[PDB]
Amino acid sequence: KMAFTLADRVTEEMLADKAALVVEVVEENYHDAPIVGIAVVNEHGRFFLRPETALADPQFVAWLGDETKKKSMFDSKRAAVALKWKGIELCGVSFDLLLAAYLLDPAQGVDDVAAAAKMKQYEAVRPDEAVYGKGAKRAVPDEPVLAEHLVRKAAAIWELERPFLDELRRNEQDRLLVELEQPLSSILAEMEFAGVKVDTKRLEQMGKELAEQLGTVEQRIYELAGQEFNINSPKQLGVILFEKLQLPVLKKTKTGYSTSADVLEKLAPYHEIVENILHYRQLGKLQSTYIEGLLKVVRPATKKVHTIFNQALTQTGRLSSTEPNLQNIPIRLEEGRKIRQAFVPSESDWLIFAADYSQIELRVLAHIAEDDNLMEAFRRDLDIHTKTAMDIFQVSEDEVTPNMRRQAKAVNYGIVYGISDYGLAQNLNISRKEAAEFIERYFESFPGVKRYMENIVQEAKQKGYVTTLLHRRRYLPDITSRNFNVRSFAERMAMNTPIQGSAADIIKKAMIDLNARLKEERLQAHLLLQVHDELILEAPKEEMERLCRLVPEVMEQAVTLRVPLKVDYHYGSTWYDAK
DNA sequence: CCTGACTCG
DNA sequence: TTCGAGTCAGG
Repeated sequence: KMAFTLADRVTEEMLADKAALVVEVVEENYHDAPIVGIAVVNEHGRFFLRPETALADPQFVAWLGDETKKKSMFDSKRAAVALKWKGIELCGVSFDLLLAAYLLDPAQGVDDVAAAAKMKQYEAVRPDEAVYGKGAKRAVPDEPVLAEHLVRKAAAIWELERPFLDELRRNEQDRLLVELEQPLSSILAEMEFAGVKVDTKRLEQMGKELAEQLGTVEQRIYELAGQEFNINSPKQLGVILFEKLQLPVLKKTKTGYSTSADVLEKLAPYHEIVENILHYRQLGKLQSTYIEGLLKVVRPATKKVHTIFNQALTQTGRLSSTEPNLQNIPIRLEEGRKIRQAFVPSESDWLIFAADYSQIELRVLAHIAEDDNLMEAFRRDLDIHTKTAMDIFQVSEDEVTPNMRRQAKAVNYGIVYGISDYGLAQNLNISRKEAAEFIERYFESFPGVKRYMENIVQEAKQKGYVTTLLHRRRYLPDITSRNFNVRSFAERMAMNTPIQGSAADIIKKAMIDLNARLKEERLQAHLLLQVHDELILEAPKEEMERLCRLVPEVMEQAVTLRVPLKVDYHYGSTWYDAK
């Protein structure tokens, strides 16, 4: 039972200086999406307002934009961005229930108020999916029903604020919420709304040339196979490779023969077709995802793409990026890398500026493990891959070949991801006996790291969770499973999450610090993207000199570790050229 | 819808 | 039998 006022005009008591606020955007992608209703709960009552009314009411808009009028919300970024597309500013958000729930336990996958309410046994609100339905049945219900849902969500936020803040504090996560994630949410809202401009003429031309090349590679594959088939079908491909051409079966999955890139690479001594097939699938992914998929989400009038950074999704503390994902744009092979030529500045005589942390996960490892030998390598800035090579190959620096260094690189990151000798041998296509020795030698060379890996798994067993530098947590209830596979997965998460998660913490704080500096110096430069360990900005060309100093300094100084942090940077006329 | 394959950190 | 994401085509 819950009384509320279904209001048809705004009143003074609706504008109190503390309220739970709901600004409901039901489309998953909130860019330029309709606002279907509004609810306010405060000391004076519970109210529902129509958007057309309240959003045209100068007093309500003033209240929204007034920083001293504090609002508690769930997913404030969604409301903030949807409001931006209507030219309205939302300020004063002092508590975000989505982010609070996310910090308390990312595993719960909270993405509606009812799901957060569940964490505190609060049942006086329905799941969104219950009210709106799913798939083709999805629809906004009749006003009375909508109104009650929005009011119940606001009522829930109102009552849940203190219980959530109280638990965050005993978890040592209250500052993580209010000083890191909540400020970052506003910064991400700005980035999403600004968007990134795309050179569609260039993308469309690339797509036309790619179609041509696909056709050619395709026919060559059929010629080598002696038959036509669907190359994009791992099932049909498997019949061609392992039945028709009788190539060895190196791996099976639950569904059948594996045709993974790793397997096809290993088959190259048997038949040249596998190299053609790998190329074809590369080209096809470029076409389908980064040409076609990208062109579908460009807003035709402004030629911008507006990603959504999911801030409350990953288990480690990272962001993700969707519709489109701008955190997986090709870079490692030159053919794919050219896609980046189509990401351009939003203004004339602006440039793209890209700054990345060098080896942040390995530096975080050095810090947390307190390994003398690894800390000293970074403190002296020795090449960490060449150093590991000297140890795992047992040679002097002058004897380290480029291939040995590449193998050591694989050992250095593999350790951070819990690699076994099997995985390392498969990765490097080397002897498993050898791979096991690489690992044995690594741990003899970096005994602090070995101790850290043992200790963190013990900590996980004892506490039930692991923590990052800035007190993010991930629970690991499988860490004591009797099942080898299940327990092993949890142990590798114990090892890896504090590293990936602490690196996430660091770059998040850098974004907040950087944004502060940019505004302080009245620079026009602004953030466009974050890609886990790098930040991409655009700015008028005049500001490059300043950014060359400002951006890396702010990023290097974000946190102080037991080793230095290092940032590299580049700028140019497109994302491609900022290299 | 899931699986597996390509993409990034 | 190396971690964490999103999108795509095929089935």
